[PDB]
Amino acid sequence: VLDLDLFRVDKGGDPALIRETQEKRFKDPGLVDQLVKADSEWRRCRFRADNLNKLKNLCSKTIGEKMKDDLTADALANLKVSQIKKVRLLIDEAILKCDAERIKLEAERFENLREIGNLLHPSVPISNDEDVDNKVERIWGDCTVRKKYSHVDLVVMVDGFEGEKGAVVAGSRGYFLKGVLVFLEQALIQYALRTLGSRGYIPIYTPFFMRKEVMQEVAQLSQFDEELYKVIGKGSDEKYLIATSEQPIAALHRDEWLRPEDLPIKYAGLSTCFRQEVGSHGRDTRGIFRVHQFEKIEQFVYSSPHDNKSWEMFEEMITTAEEFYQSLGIPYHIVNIVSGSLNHAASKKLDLEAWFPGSGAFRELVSCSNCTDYQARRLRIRYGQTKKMMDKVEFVHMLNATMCATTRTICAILENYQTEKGITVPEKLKEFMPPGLQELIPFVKPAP
Amino acid sequence: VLDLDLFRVDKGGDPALIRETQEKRFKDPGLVDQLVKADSEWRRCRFRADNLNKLKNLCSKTIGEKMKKKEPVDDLTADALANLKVSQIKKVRLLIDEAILKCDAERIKLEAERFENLREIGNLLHPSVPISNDEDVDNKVERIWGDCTVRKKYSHVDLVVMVDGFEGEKGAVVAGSRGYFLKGVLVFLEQALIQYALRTLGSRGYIPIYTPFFMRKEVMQEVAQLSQFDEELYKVIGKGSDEKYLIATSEQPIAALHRDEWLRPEDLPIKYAGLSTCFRQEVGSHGRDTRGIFRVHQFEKIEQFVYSSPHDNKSWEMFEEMITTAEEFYQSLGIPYHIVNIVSGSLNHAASKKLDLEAWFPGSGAFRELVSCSNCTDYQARRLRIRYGQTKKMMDKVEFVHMLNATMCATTRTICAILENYQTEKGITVPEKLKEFMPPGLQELIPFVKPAPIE
Amino acid sequence: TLVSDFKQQKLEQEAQKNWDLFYKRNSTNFFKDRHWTTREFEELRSQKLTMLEAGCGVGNCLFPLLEEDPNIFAYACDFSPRAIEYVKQNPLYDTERCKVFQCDLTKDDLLDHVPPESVDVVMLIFVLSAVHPDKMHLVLQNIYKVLKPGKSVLFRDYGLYDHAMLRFKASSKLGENFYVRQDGTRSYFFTDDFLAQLFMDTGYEEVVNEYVFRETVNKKEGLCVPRVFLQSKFLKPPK
RNA sequence: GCAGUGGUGGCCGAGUGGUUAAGGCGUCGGACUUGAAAUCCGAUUCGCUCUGCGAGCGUGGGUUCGAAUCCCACCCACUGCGC
RNA sequence: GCAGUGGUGGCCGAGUGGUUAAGGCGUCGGACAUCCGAUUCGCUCUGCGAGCGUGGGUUCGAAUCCCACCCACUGCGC
Ligand SMILES: Nc1ncnc2c1ncn2[C@@H]1O[C@H](CSCC[C@H](N)C(=O)O)[C@@H](O)[C@H]1O
Ligand SMILES: [Mg+2]
Ligand SMILES: [Mg+2]
Ligand SMILES: [Mg+2]
Ligand SMILES: [Mg+2]
Ligand SMILES: [Mg+2]
Ligand SMILES: [Mg+2]
Repeated sequence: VLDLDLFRVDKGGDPALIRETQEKRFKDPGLVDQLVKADSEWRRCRFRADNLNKLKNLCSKTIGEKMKDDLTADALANLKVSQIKKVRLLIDEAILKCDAERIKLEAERFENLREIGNLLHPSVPISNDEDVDNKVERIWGDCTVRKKYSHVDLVVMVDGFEGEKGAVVAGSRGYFLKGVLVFLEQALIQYALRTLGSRGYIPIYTPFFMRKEVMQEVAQLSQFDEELYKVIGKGSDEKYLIATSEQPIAALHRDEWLRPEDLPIKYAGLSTCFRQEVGSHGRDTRGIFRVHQFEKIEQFVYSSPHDNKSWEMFEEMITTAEEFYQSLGIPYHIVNIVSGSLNHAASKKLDLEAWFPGSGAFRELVSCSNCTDYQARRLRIRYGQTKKMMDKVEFVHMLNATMCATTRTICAILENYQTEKGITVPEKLKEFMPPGLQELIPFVKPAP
Repeated sequence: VLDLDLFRVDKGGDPALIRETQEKRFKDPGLVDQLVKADSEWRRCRFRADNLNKLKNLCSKTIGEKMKKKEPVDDLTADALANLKVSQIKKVRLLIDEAILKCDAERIKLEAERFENLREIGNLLHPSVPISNDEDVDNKVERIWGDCTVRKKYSHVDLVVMVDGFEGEKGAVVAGSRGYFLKGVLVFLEQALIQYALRTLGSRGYIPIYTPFFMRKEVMQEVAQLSQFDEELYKVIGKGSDEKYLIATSEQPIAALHRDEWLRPEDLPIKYAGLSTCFRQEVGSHGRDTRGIFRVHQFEKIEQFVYSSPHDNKSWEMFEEMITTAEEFYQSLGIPYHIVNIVSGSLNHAASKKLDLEAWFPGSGAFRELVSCSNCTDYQARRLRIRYGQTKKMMDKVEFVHMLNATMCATTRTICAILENYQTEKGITVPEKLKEFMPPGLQELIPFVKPAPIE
Repeated sequence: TLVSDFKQQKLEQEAQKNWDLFYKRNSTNFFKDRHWTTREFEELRSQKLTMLEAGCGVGNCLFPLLEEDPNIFAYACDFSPRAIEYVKQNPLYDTERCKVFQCDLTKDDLLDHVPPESVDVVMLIFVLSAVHPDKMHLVLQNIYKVLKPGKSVLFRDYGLYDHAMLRFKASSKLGENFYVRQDGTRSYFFTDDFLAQLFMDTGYEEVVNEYVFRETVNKKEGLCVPRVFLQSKFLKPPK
């Protein structure tokens, strides 16, 4: 959510920038005008409610002192108590009406405000078609070589995938992962966790469901219907399975005043993610590439909002991911996502798209995003530990970046390291593999 | 479920033995008598329904023949119907239809009743089970390993905080009662446990398998119990409605992996090392030392699962082998324990026998169950229709495989045991078998960085 | 251990049904004609020799020796109706040389179809092993009354420790030397002492009773195995 | 998540409104042959009061005297989309 | 899951039907290791309004009394 002072010309804001940003994101620029009218009506309503409450409190104080609507305290003391009770009834009716109006206005304003996106970084490519305007920033490796099989055949040739029985047990896209591919996924988790731990990240295993009252503050409405599973206990709770470990990690510091001294707070989230959308786009998107359930390792950073430090940390996060994939030998290019396909919180996003030689396509493996103070002010995570008198608080900056989604990274490893006799084990995962699987994952079945 | 022919006395059955077993389990006898009468009635109803179906078939065949020979226009016999015009045979077909419909209703009712009586009768008991209903008194201790009387300062409830690896209040804010964040050194320790357990089981010949966490209701009914499926399982709901249930253990999806199959007797001892996150809804606190990460809603578990031959006492040798695998695991981890044989009244319906490994918690002064090894024989395979051979014989009935399961390592509880048993005054000593899988710097000691919450 | 005692009762009461369904599923194609009969026994060699074939099957034991020697009248006994119908529908069948009839050799009596002390030779070729060990002397006595007081009875059947006995899994065992096949028919493996003391208890006299050894070899699977049949001849005392 | 085609027995695969669910392949047992076999004969979803009858062709239903064949829904695949 | 007591501000702690939510301890700033000021949200800001787990009720008036839920702790079930 944006600062409501950005929409108030009275304060040092102006809604013209917000309208031009709503245009850059190719969203509705008309939400800003509705928001401004709702906010300007709400300020009147709130002022009137405070004056009514003031009169009520003065009536109560007069009654209390005597027992032991232009009404001054002096003009009120010269009355009997029954008269004050009549006045209190009048005040109560007025307060009821005003509170109805104010609740309506608050709901309207917050409805128009949760659909306005963060300000954009001047580096974002302004466009709406992703396939042409996404700015490729740097290449690494050989992103043109092509090899025999795609991952959809390779996961079966090594006998590490059970799709039919998984769809019998769990349904569309359900899967069992078995044998050598469980060991490879565990090796990936170990290597990613050690890489991030050496950099100063704190590993954190999160809860897999979250209360709805908390999930609202970290997710959007689009996500709940479209992508979030709902968990039902006994007595019919309202919990949701997490779509990413960024959601619980964000709520780990909600309603806190962080000390500026400890602010580069970096966490390496480890969890299982649950998505509903698994829509397919050909054979090369089947297998374990788009599934409902997968393990993911995340980078989550809380940063100071000052001195451009947030953007330096953004560069550092994407560099950490890049080095992870260079040490694995996966060729990729870094892409600057266009402003049309950004979520509301993101002010800039970089995707790492790996080359798949058996599929002949670039596939997204890492997504790095800087949401600045969009979610910090919704969760009320404040930068300083002390507030100044007559000075609004500053919120921390929050950045998240995927380090390794294990299924997709396994697909990329299989497609990039396939030989005629099996899959070569990447040099950096050999120490985390069992003996017997430290040089080659052998083919044991034919390709379907 | 049990074999229905165990109750038919006209076959080689004997319901008296089922009554004795239902008494030894301290369950309700007379359920056997309700079952026997419902089954004996269902058999007559099935006979009658088959005969009505035969008459309807014969009417349709006669009608077809009359029509294809271009005809000009319930003690029934073949020749009897051959002397009627088509209209009369259709008149008869209407009576057949009415009778068939009422017989079908009666048969469906009898089937449902017999089944709801059958699903509440427990498996036969192994003769080694101690007959009792008092678990605290009659649970037989079989073996003891290590020193199970030593005492140490802190319980796991303090130790998980003194190492700064546990977030309970924020977890309960995020997920609710019992939610938790595991962080820092305890994530590395959990991962080390998973690596060590998977490597051990893989060297023994188990196939590591990562299961789905959502099971469909149609399949979960066949692997779970009434009480569990009622109050113990979370329900998942997507867009639509939603018949999915979060698994309470990896033994449930792995059981449904060879569902409705004819397994070759060669390769019959299939061993699976299941790895998943388990979601249990029942978390009751019996004191302080059961809080922390001991009883939680979500945790990772490594499971043993074996499909075995039903012949030559092979599943019982496999049972001993599985409990031995778990014992050697915890002996290499250096954790003291005793093995207990559970009493008749505490086994669930599928188990013929159950062994438990109960680890000694020196900081709590108690025994806590870490491993649970069960031999459920063919009680579940019959429900899932997992046949023992590939070919059905001419006359003999189909034989089913035996299915055994045993927890290898529940990560939270094993972490609690390791923390309580390896605490020193300066931190937690790392077990020698887990130092391979720990990061550098965490291979000798996990230091205390916070004070004890009790102090 | 052994087969359920309930199941063994079902096998005994369904012996005829099991043999009948055997002839239904296998027709006349399972067993092959026995041309070794005439050579094996010194009888049957080359006047009017009336013969009883107990357990005639679908032929396979009397049609060879009956088209060989043309002055033999034959009685045929079998408790399975299908076997009798197959014997009758055989083109080599003629009533002037054969008299087939159904007769359960344990329950029924032979005098209802053959005249007493008339038959001069009766053959028991792989028939007694299908009878329960406790109802065999019933068959011996049932055929004792139709044998001429100087005639004899010819017997070949399974013997102890034959390979077929060793192929049987343990789930196919009804008792000592007593097994059951997949189709329900049974197999008893005789010993010389058992058969001797079973024939002596019903009024016979032993002449020859000794094992016959062979082998079975399938070259393609390179299987060569030992076989142990027990051949014998018992004679009804003259006076 | 749409808007098309599909789903047969352990597997492959025929199937045409009146099957005996063909043919194979795999598996399993029985073998008594003197003219033994470098093979032959069979069995192979569920149910019942079993030499037979009933049910079953993804799962449920409908139309028809009759469906594995025609219709619908759902589920799961594959091909195109949305995401 | 039920049957007993509980839930105060960044922290801890007083708080009785009428508070400036007291005192401390942090922290920030200023003055020169002490002192002073500030240190939840809102507003048309030097003052008013709201907030004492979260919602409601009773009362002129509730942090205080009642109820529901949530989360704890103490016993039971399991
Ligand atoms: N108790 C009994 N009474 C009459 N026949 C019997 C019998 N027990 C078994 N049989 C018959 O004996 C036959 C054995 S098969 C052998 C048939 C014959 N010996 C031949 O050489 O071809 C079976 O067909 C069975 O029908
Ligand atoms: Mg098929
Ligand atoms: Mg066929
Ligand atoms: Mg159907
Ligand atoms: Mg406090
Ligand atoms: Mg104060
Ligand atoms: Mg309150």
